[PDB]
This record gives sequence, C-alpha cells and structure tokens, in this order.
Amino acid sequence: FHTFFNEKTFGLGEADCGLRPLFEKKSLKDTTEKELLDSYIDG
Amino acid sequence: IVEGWDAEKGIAPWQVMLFRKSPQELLCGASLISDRWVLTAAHCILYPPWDKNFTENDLLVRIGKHSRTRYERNVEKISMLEKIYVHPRYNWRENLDRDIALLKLKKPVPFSDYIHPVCLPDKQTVTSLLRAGYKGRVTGWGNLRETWTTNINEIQPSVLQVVNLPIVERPVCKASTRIRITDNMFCAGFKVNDTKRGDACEGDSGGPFVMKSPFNNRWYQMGIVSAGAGCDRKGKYGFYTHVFRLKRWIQKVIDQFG
Repeated sequence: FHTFFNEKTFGLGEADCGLRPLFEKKSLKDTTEKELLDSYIDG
Repeated sequence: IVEGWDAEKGIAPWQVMLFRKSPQELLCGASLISDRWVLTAAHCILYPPWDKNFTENDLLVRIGKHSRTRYERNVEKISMLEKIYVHPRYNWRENLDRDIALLKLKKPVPFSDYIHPVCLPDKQTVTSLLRAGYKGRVTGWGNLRETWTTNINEIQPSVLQVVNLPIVERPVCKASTRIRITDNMFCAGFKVNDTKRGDACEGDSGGPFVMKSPFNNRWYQMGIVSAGAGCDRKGKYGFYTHVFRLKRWIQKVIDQFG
C-alpha cells in the first residue's frame, strides 16, 4: 500500500487504512462480503 | 437505508454520524479518512432552501457508533469540528455536482475496534473496481421506508444499516432522470425490474459508498451518498459523488490546512 497525503497534515491513519480491526485483521469475514466479491465478473 | 440490514458491530468503522447540536437530530452520514479529516456531502452542510448554512460551531460528529441513539459509552467518541471545507465550485443553486465536504476535527480521534479510517481510490482502483454491475456497500442511519406508511419510530432503524448496490451504466442512469448526472457522479441501484429494492434515504446522505479491493484487501470509498432514491425521493437510481475524481481537490485542502 503506497500512501499519498502527508502523514503530517493528513493525520495518522493512511498506512493501515481500509482494513478492519474486527474483520480483516483476523481473516474473519462479514455476513454479506462474498456478495461483493462475486460481483466482479468484468475485466 | 431501504431493504438494508443491521450491521455487525464493527462492519464499517469508518462510519460517522453527523449530529446537529441544537436541537439534536441526526443530520447525515460521513466517512472518516484519517484521525483528523472526515468526509461528507456538501449539501449535508450548506443547502439554503432546506435551511442549511451550518457552521463548525453547530455540529458534532460521532465516530464508531452502532445504536442510532443509545449514547454508547466507552465505544463512540465525540469529535468537535475545527473547520468545514466545502468544494467551492459546489453551487447549491444549480445541481448536485461536486457535492463534497471535508471536515477537520480539532482532536485526532483514537482508533479502536470501532474507529478506523477508510482507504481512498487511486486511478488504478477506480478502473478495475468501478464497473457497470459491480456491487458497492452503503451504510447509514437513514430512515427505513416511505415517510407516512407506519410510524416514525418504526422506520428509523435503531442500529446502523447496511446495503450493497450494483453500479449503473452511465446511459442507463442518465436516461433515468432529468438531473444532469455529471462527469463527477456515479449511479448505484438494482435493476429497474428487480426482486430486492435496496437504496439510501435523505438521512443516509453524506456517508460512504465503499468497495473492497480483491488484490490488496482494502476498503475504498469510491463515493458519497449524494442523493439516494430511497424513501421519499422515489426517483429511479441513487447518485453518488465520485470520490477519486475529486482527490486532486481533496489534497489541495488537507495540504493547505491540515
């Protein structure tokens, strides 16, 4: 994950963004996420 | 949120409630990008003909909440707003174009199991993830149905609400309304002819349309709920503000004022 904004002005948070403490942080998934995954048929 | 479901505690830690101080009513959704900058519909802040000229002093923001009103102790943290930056080409007189708002907290929000930022799109992600028919998750404390069926009190979910939605072909949507779907918006909704119904409602305006990347496993706020089709608007598809298309402006502000 190659960051953008300046840690200094943006604020702490970018590096580990978008990964869920209770979810991604344990491999564990959420009741409906496989729904999202499977919507990706294009490319 | 219509035909949404309850959210598992934590399922979207980025979710922020945008509160009115006096009186106290829910005002809008709002994503969190970093322990100090937060994202919302500009219209959630400055729409005059619905009486909105809100300022930093009038509002709070509520981070990592579940129960729409149980002041969840030892979980939700209440940040105060230091300043609100509104895309300045956003002109509430024309249309919903550039319906975007950045809010700087006074105090860096602590992260917990329930507070934790959302990633943002890079052109790379946009192009692989923002496709006609790809589904994306919208979360909110907007009302649950058409507003004079049953009783306000039912229809106002008691915890945070979740709903995924397919992205809509730009002609399909464009054709569907006399509002200009600009360069800087996208459309989410199930097929006109469809067997679920999911959408966002006024109260949901401001929060995050979000998709998870399968390449790097991360959650990216492609949009802002800009004008859902759920509830009273009952038009055809929801418009979202394209977050990426405005990343240039986002940085202009942070860097200037962070």
